[PDB]
Amino acid sequence: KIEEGKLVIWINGDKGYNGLAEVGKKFEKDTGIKVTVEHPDKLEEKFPQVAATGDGPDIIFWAHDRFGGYAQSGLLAEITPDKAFQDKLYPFTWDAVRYNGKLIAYPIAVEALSLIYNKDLLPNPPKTWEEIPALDKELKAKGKSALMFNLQEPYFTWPLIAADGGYAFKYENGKYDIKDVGVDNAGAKAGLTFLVDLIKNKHMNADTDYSIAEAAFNKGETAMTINGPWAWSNIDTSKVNYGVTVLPTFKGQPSKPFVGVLSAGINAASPNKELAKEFLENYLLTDEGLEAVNKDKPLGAVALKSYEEELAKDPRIAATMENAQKGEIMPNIPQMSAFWYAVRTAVINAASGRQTVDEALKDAQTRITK
Repeated sequence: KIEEGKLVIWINGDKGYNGLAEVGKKFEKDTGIKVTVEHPDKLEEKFPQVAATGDGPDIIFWAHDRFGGYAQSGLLAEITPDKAFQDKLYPFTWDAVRYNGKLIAYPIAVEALSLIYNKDLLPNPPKTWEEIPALDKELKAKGKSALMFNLQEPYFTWPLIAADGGYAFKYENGKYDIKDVGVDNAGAKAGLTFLVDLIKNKHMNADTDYSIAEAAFNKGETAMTINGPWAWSNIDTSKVNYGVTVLPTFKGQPSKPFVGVLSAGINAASPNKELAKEFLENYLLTDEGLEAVNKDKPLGAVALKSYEEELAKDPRIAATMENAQKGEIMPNIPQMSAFWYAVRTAVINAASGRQTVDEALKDAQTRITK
């Protein structure tokens, strides 16, 4: 068991693997090479294990952030799309699949948080974070609040914290400078301070989590929420007349949500790399390939410019892409684990009064660059 003359692909069960299996039938038609799609349990855990022994699938699909650790252990083949193929995708997407200068995967789909609002409570969404407090006082007059989102996890608060200058790790060449951390600058300080002021001025509760904000928006109790494409199906059900738009600016700067990129990487151990690259570049990364997959399960915004332009007729998808273009690609390096825990702590601490903003961030900065 170690491939040879066929293709085996691994993709999560929550994706359009039936559509991907259909691109595969088309490939098997003009080639005779059979493609096999599977969606094993915790495949992102299983991958590292089987690949380390020269086993596993030829190709694996997962968010880009996980690819950094895989690449580190030499589990992924270096890819070499030519200039021409490269120009078919949004430039920023190639930055997500670079591991110390080397291209280690093809970008497929893009995901980023967006501002979700209730069209019945709010005519036009606010363009600015600075105007939320005032809006909240007007909505409170009717027993409604302006905004509710998950305050517990930094993934959700980062857009605001980063807006005016924060960043996880300085990136400038397909490479991340791990001693250039941006959680303690004035930028991040301005952002967290604004957030803290929201909670103390009672425009927001420090204990709002994922579940609470979600139920609140879905019950029409709050005018806005911050969430991703995975949340749409729940709102639909709710029967709320919602819109998806660009996040608000802060100090005139765009909010900077982290961007996750659904990526396809080739097993360094596969004997079929040429077959993989041909399947990927000429079957899958085409309007017809993305379409067959999308038909099975939506991909959200896609990296292929041509198909994205078709998809963007859905204003929710257009907004997703817009936010993503203004966001921060999530670093694929191992030091990112330090960032999660540190920044998680800094925010809960500053929010609960347990520490000041200056203190909370100084500490987090310290634990990351430690």
